[PDB]
Amino acid sequence: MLSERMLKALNDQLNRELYSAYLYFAMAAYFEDLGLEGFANWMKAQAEEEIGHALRFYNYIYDRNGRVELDEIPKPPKEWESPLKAFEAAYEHEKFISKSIYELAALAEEEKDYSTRAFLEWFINEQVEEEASVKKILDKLKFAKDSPQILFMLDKELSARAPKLPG
Amino acid sequence: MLSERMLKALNDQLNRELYSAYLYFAMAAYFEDLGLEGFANWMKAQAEEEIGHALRFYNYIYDRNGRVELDEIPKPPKEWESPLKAFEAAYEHEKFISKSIYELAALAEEEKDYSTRAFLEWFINEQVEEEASVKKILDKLKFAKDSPQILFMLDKELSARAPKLPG
Amino acid sequence: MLSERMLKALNDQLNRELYSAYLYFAMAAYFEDLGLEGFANWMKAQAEEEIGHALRFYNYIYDRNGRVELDEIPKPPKEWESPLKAFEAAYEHEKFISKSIYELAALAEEEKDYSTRAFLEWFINEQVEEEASVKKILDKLKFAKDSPQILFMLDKELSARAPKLPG
Amino acid sequence: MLSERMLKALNDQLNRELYSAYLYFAMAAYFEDLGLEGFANWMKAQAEEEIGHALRFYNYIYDRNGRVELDEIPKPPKEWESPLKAFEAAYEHEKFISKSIYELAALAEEEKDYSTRAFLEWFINEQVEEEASVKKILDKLKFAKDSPQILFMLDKELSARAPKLPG
Amino acid sequence: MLSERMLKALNDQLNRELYSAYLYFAMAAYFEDLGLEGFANWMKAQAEEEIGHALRFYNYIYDRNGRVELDEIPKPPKEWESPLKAFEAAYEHEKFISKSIYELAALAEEEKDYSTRAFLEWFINEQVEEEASVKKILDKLKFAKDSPQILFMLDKELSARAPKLPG
Amino acid sequence: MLSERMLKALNDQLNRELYSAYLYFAMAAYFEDLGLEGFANWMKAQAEEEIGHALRFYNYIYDRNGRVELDEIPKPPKEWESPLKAFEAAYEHEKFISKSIYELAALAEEEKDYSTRAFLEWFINEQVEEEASVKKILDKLKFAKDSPQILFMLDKELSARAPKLPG
Ligand SMILES: [Fe+3]
Ligand SMILES: [Fe+3]
Ligand SMILES: [Fe+3]
Ligand SMILES: [Fe+3]
Ligand SMILES: [Fe+3]
Ligand SMILES: [Fe+3]
Ligand SMILES: [Zn+2]
Ligand SMILES: [Zn+2]
Ligand SMILES: [Zn+2]
Ligand SMILES: [Zn+2]
Ligand SMILES: [Zn+2]
Ligand SMILES: [Zn+2]
Ligand SMILES: [Zn+2]
Ligand SMILES: [Zn+2]
Ligand SMILES: [Zn+2]
Ligand SMILES: [Zn+2]
Ligand SMILES: [Zn+2]
Ligand SMILES: [Zn+2]
Repeated sequence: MLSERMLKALNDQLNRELYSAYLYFAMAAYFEDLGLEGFANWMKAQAEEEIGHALRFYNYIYDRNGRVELDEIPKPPKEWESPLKAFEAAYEHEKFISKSIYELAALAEEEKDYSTRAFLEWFINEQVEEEASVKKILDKLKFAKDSPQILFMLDKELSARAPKLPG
Repeated sequence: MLSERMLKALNDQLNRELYSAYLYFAMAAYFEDLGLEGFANWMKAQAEEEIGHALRFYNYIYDRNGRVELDEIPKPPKEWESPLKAFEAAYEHEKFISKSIYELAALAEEEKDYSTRAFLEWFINEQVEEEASVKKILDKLKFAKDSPQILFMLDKELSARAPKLPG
Repeated sequence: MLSERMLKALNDQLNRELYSAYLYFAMAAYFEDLGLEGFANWMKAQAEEEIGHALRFYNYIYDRNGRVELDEIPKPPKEWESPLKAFEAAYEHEKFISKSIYELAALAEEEKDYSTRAFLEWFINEQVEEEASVKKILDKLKFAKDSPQILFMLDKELSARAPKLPG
Repeated sequence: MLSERMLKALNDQLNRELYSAYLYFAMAAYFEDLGLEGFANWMKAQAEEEIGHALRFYNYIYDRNGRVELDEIPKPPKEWESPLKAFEAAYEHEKFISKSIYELAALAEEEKDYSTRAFLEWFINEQVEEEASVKKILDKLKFAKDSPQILFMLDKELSARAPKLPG
Repeated sequence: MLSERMLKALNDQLNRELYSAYLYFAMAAYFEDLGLEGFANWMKAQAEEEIGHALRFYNYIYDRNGRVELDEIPKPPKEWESPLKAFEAAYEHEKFISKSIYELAALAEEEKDYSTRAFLEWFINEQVEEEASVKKILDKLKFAKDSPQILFMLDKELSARAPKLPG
Repeated sequence: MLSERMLKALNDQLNRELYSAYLYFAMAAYFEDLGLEGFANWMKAQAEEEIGHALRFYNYIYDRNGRVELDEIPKPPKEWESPLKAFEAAYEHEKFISKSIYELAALAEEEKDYSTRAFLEWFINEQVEEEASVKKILDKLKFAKDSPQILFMLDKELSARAPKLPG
């Protein structure tokens, strides 16, 4: 009841979700280097979120009697020219995630796989939130061009989102 | 501060920690496919603990004015002949991770880098617990040779260890 | 990420929701004039619900990086031959809102805009409830054809539903 | 609002759902005879759930202004070869139900009936869970093969899911 | 310990009880269609109660080390000429179950099966209540011949009895 | 108790207040697009306040045995040159609502309509407040001519005022 193609598509997205976690952990390291602790914790918190998304693929796969197969998680970028560029890369990446979700949806429909299509709805909706939440901070960063002081207030704002795990 | 050498080593161990998380996750998938849910959650909680180890390194690197750099995380193995052998693999893996920390401690000593050596004390003590805790379940698995009854009983026992993340 | 046609379809529906609100408000004034406070309050409530529905479109548009544009809200009918007929109007209107949601859904499907189709799923479900609730009352007003004592009893039953805004 | 065909199909499913209630009640009786109270209760609980599923259909039909019509509910099988074969037949049954939901979902997509399709989503997702929890127990049963000890421990484990009605 | 004939006659009644539920379920549909939610909900609660009667037999059968066997459940009528007539049908049905119970108690007496006669005492008392409670609504319904207003008010009263299951 | 003149004047102001709501809603959209979420929520809060003003007129018309008649609501402006320009437009709207109210005061005194004039005393006092609260912010925006720093700190202050209804 998972086709061979579907299963592979699902394990691929699971791998994509794990890669996103690593990308954000990477940006976390990057902002930590800048001394933007607030940004760093925001990004660690976003990594954990992505781990969560992978678990959803992981559970659905097992629920349909599939087998999960873990793949390498690529080396994420080390650096960005700026917090702005880093968020632009996050936004570009979220768009990439979405695109792959639509393709999975398109695949489920093409296979008349109602179950998988339906499981994907959650992701279609989540990605809307994901894209908006990155874009919002991205635009705020545009708005703070030659302004250290704003970057600092944004940092302080963003420190409100802390990773759950270190506890 | 940190020599260039010391920092490559810390970074490299950091990625070993991340690799273990991933290894344990793979073991989790393996047990899950076997319908051993208790084993699977124990492995996921282990996975999480490894992320915590990574983060200790991450934090120490930054305290010392260093820069985390994150490498690819190689595809773990997908499969094992048996619950027992999975745990034999885990026990070997912790043994290896303990050899890594010895190596790193020795490097610290050679460099007269007291701080890193001090930092590593925590891991020398942690690894004693890690190895011991893996050994306990391994022996129980040896004890359960050809007795599904006991395997079932062990699955339940280990279901008392849960990943904090899902909620 | 919203097509120019879609943003238009969405802004239009938003507007349609505000006009629903205004119509129900007109119906409140009608009942208020008949001294049927229970009906009048019920409509003030529905009016608020509809504003809510509009706000949902507004939020979604901004989330997908869109721009809401507000249009004129047309003058609603002042008067109805009777309670029953007013509810006959309200029902038909709900059916018109329903068909315009279905056309948006179909548009989203034509365009392969999965986000927008997933968002419309909420309104598809909502309208099922909306029609069923106007129909239930419509039907009791049929059953009270020339029997004021029942009209009086319904009015009291519907005062159960309060508009939230006055306090 | 409901095509004559859609209604026939919805009522058809409603009846499938009661038959499921009844089939699980047959199995409950079967397990009670074997002296397996845990299994038996699990099934009574499942029977209740299926009645819940029929009510989901009843309510949707009335929201949509159609008319429920009840049919005869066939005699279920009295007996199975073993706990395992009984759970295999439940698994096959759940598969047959899932296929009924899909065919219905298809019918709705063909009729451009967006309200009925949206209604059915709940069941699409529900069936995933349904098939999954039968499977999980069906494997627990395969893994018992020649072991009263384990079937006993399973019976106890399942006794934790109790039917509500008795209260 | 139960005679073949007794065992059939108990299982026979089990099936008669389940049919009751099924019949009350039809009436609930019937009322529901008419717009009378109170009467509908009353009938579902009644249906729910009849399932409890089936169960009492079921448990008694296994208590006596017998084996329940479930038979087809006939299609109930779809419609009645009026709520009163539906109530007349329910009254006539409860009168039917009672006789069934008297006949059952008689056979137990003839066969000198004290235990089953003892078990049936509960039903003899229950039917008095069953029959009385239906008659009472039946009469209130006679009292309301050509009066909608009372059908309304009655409906409201009945609504106070709610089926447990949906919760 | 109301002159055909008064009834018209009041219905007119009713309609003016409703257009006010819409004007501020439009402005909320303008700010939302700027990514100024505080400003946008403040404008929604102001929007709901205007609907309140609307209701006040409504209730009063009905207390004097009048009949409310709703008019079309004109399309408001889509945009402004700047946050400052938008508040200059807002202020200048409040002055126009003020003048409108003063004219009703005069109209009601012109025909010795004591009740309506005393009713209006609430609005004369409310408008003093409305204008001061818009002026306060308008000035604050002047004082921050070219200063994203300050425009950002302001946005944060105004976020403390939230629309009530979402809920
Ligand atoms: Fe998210
Ligand atoms: Fe440990
Ligand atoms: Fe609603
Ligand atoms: Fe379920
Ligand atoms: Fe009773
Ligand atoms: Fe004010
Ligand atoms: Zn994700
Ligand atoms: Zn994401
Ligand atoms: Zn470790
Ligand atoms: Zn370890
Ligand atoms: Zn609406
Ligand atoms: Zn509506
Ligand atoms: Zn079902
Ligand atoms: Zn089911
Ligand atoms: Zn009974
Ligand atoms: Zn009865
Ligand atoms: Zn005002
Ligand atoms: Zn104002």
